[PDB]
Amino acid sequence: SVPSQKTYQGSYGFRLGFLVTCTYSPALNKMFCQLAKTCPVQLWVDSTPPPGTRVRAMAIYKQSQHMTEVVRRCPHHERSDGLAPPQHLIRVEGNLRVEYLDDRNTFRHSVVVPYEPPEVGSDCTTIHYNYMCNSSCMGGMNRSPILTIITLEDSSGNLLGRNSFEVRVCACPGRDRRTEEEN
Ligand SMILES: [Zn+2]
Repeated sequence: SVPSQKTYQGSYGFRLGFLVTCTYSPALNKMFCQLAKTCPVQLWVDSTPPPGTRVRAMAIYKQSQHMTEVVRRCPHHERSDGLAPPQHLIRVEGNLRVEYLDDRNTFRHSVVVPYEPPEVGSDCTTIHYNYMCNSSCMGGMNRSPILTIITLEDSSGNLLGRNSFEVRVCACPGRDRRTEEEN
């Protein structure tokens, strides 16, 4: 095998930040968002990564007992913006250089964009992700949670940094965040 979820700040001090259609809980390190809606994820670095640095997002199941299962869209939702393959859970909006990738070995999907430094007047780089299936399509009986793993990689695909966060795609993110935080 499964992709590692191990936090790895690496040489460049790679960290994530987060800002309802999308709400994040630091307490739970969990994003709550609606299907297909904008999910802004911030990339923070302490120094600039090398030229050709790329940013990959992939979903895995959080529970060890389900980690070998590939996270994909349910049969209903699978059966597109013109760019994303229909099976891919995670899309990127507002980027002209998106790559949708299927691992030849593990069959796992991922979505990659070039690393861009922050825009003038900003301190971080923001990527807008969209999740294209609900957690209720995704986790059968006991509602199986997923993680998004964000990796900073060099141009050859070598690991430069890694962070992750749990995600719940749901109709009412504010309500679910509240409930899970109370629990
Ligand atoms: Zn679905």
